[PDB]
Amino acid sequence: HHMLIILTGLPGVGKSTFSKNLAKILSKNNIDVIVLGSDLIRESFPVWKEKYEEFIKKSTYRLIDSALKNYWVIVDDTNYYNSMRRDLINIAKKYNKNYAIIYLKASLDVLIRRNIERGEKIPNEVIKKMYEKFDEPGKKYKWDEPFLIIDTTKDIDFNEIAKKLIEKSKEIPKFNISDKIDKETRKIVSEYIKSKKLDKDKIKEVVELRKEFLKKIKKMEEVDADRVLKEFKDLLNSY
Amino acid sequence: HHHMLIILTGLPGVGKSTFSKNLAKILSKNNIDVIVLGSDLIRESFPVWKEKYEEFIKKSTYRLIDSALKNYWVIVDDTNYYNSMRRDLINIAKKYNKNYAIIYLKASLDVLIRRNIERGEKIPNEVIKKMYEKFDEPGKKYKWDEPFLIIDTTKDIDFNEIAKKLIEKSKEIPKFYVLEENKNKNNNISDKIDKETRKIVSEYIKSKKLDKDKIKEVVELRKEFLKKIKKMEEVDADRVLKEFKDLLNSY
RNA sequence: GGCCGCCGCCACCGGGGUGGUCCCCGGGCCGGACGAUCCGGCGCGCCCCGAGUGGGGCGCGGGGUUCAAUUCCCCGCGGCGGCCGCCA
RNA sequence: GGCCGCCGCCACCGGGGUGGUCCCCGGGCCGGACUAGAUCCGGCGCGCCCCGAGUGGGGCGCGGGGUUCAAUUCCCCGCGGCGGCCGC
Ligand SMILES: Nc1ncnc2c1ncn2[C@@H]1O[C@H](COP(=O)(O)OP(=O)(O)NP(=O)(O)O)[C@@H](O)[C@H]1O
Ligand SMILES: Nc1ncnc2c1ncn2[C@@H]1O[C@H](COP(=O)(O)OP(=O)(O)NP(=O)(O)O)[C@@H](O)[C@H]1O
Ligand SMILES: [Mg+2]
Ligand SMILES: [Mg+2]
Repeated sequence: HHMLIILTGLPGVGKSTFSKNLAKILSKNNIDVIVLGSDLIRESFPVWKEKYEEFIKKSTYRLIDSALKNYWVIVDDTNYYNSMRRDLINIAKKYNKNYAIIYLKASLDVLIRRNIERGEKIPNEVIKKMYEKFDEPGKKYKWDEPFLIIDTTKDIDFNEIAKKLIEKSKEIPKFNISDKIDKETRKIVSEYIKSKKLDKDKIKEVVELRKEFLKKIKKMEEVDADRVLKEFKDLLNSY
Repeated sequence: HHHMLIILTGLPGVGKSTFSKNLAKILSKNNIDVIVLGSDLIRESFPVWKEKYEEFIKKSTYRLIDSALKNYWVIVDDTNYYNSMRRDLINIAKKYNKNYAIIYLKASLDVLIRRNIERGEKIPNEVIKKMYEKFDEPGKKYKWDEPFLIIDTTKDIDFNEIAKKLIEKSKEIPKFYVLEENKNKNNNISDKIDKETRKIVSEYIKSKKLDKDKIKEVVELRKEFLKKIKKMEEVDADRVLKEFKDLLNSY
């Protein structure tokens, strides 16, 4: 069967590169897989503007959503907030597909390094900040626990990852009358105990009086709430 | 004014993507919200190509353009080899009553092969030659397919001029749904007088076997009569038609 | 490219009407008498008279019905919508 | 990361309800009835104590404290399990 693979990690950690390589190995193992991320649409605009984010976010989600109907989808996005990963998981749940969160990690050193090597189009200060605010996968919710944690400073074994993911895709993602009688007879008993201030010994009789009464009732086939309750009220009035 | 759909068309390696980015940049400096979209966005998200992904690719790409045109100028960076493809892109713009301009980019087979080689010949040169050979320039069969601009991408391109021309055109009223404006009509009484005076004129022409000359006077006699009547406020159909019959009788 | 539905082929543009040589409503422009207003008009082609660069005549894809076709009928070309085919 | 919360601590398991000494629902298992069946009847955990020392019977308790005539329920603390919204 097929699944939703959710990457998470800071800008420059290697999400996009890891995505392409993962997809390529999967393709060799005979799987139809597509790589999606908010960046596809975000970079389609010639400049950045806060006001495009809504459309960017909505459109990326529609593509992911429509793609998971027929293909494995690798979501290549920073996904720094747990609520963002929750949102992606809701798509998998909706289609009853399995999902795996893959957390790519790297020291802040490497991150700043790589960011400089890219023209620091994202200011290093913002990178530092994001590293601090990042939501550690699984620290808050079991559903957020990373299927794998990848160290992008060391070599990566895609065949092994593929193998594990393929196995995971084969798992099963699972994700009147009577009570009325009990409820109400309980109310009546409390009403009665109040109106007569019975003693410790006489209340116990009333309790037992109700147990015996209820037990007898669950024996008869035809039972009408209102009529049974009336029978109970008068049983107490003459006891 | 408002926003429009810019449709690019031209063979692989002609420079569509490069032209797209530059045009999008200039438009942006000119205060326009524009996005660049093409089937490649989705096609290259797959690690391999398979003909069965194409339906999805097409469905996905059109949905994006469609939803984006509600809010932004859309530049479509796709080969758009066939007119029916450009037609489908126009129907999106008609769906939202937005202007559109087909921009046709060309270059000699000479440059296309060279550039195709410099790209590792992912597309066999043979295919490039053939595509180039069978390609029908836009506008050769349909008027709605006539390019707004034809750009030689081997020559210098002036993006400010183009941007300028594009902005002007966005400020025009599309000839899409000006075909449903069923109004500016006269009240039933007026139209009833037009219709009836027309039949009376015909009845009269018959009863007196007029010649081409004498008929023209009757026609002008009707024109002058209706003109005068639409100047009065209170008009009774039956009364007016009698006045017209008599006007003809003492002619 | 094929099938079906519908519309255009009256001529500044849009819409509408119509067996009257077109007409109506809104928009545009030109001319004229008087500058608003009012009155006349508007494309293309062929011919003719004129001699000055104007006036007039015939025509508007083909054919039919008819005194008369923009209108009705058959065919041709084109538009729009629907459905199929095409789509390195 | 912030704010908040749900579930269990009634006792085969899971879900639900409930100030009445617990109950309802689904599943499971044990014993009996049953010319493999199904249905019907009875029942189910841990701890300490007692008669018997019989694969038997009875008693009391169910993390601690509080409100109570009565707590599975409600408040507070404890242990174990899990989530929501928002941070965009
Ligand atoms: N596994 C790796 N080891 C070392 N360098 C890497 C590795 N993966 C990627 N890089 C380099 O790190 C830089 C950024 O890689 P990239 O995959 O674009 O990160 P990203 O997380 O997708 N970035 P962003 O899209 O901005 O969040 C480039 O120089 C990559 O070549
Ligand atoms: N105006 C230009 N002058 C010189 N080279 C150009 C020009 N435009 C594009 N190129 C180059 O031609 C090659 C392809 O350009 P590109 O804009 O990607 O063409 P394309 O039509 O988008 N190709 P494709 O996506 O395969 O249909 C690259 O080397 C471009 O830099
Ligand atoms: Mg990336
Ligand atoms: Mg391109």
